[PDB]
Amino acid sequence: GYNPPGDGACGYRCLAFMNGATVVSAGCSSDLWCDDELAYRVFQLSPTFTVTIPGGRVCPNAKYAMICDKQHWRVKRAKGVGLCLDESCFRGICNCQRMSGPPPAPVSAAVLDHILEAATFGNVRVV
Amino acid sequence: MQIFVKTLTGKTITLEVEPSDTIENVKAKIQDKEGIPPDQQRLIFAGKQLEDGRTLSDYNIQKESTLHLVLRLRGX
Ligand SMILES: [Zn+2]
Repeated sequence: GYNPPGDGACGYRCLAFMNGATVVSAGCSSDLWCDDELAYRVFQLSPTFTVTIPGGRVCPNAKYAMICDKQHWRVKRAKGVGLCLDESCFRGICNCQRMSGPPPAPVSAAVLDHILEAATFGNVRVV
Repeated sequence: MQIFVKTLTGKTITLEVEPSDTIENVKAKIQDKEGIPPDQQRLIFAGKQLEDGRTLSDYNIQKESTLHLVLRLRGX
């Protein structure tokens, strides 16, 4: 999986990890922390993960679990290909059966950069 | 009447409610049992997120209905 450093951009580092990218942060205050709503915007462009808590259910078709544990985000590799369907999968409450399928396309670095730059008012950027 | 709330770990919570209870009140009942602040709770029924000022009856949530509890999360 991926366990980021504990700096304020930790959740953005997870979103980048799941899309084959890295980020640089100029400082990310707690009001600008990555939350589930921002993570969902990234999910919509590459629906490969469930956001949850430790012990929480992961969509059987998720490639990753992005886990928020006491205000720290990390990523665990899951057992699916990354073929999630919609917000129910994102939240881990879907009725999916594990399916085979082509590996998922990551969000492009430039597209992810624009989302992160806007969400953090310029403070977090994709490398 | 009783309703059920399924949590992300698969735990089921049983709540004592009335049809006129507001979603806000239901969230406070969930806090009583699970310790999750209401502002972090997202309640889902019939695929829809329930809004705080509405009542259970507004969503036709009847006895022995099951809701899903998902969470706002931030962090780292
Ligand atoms: Zn699913």
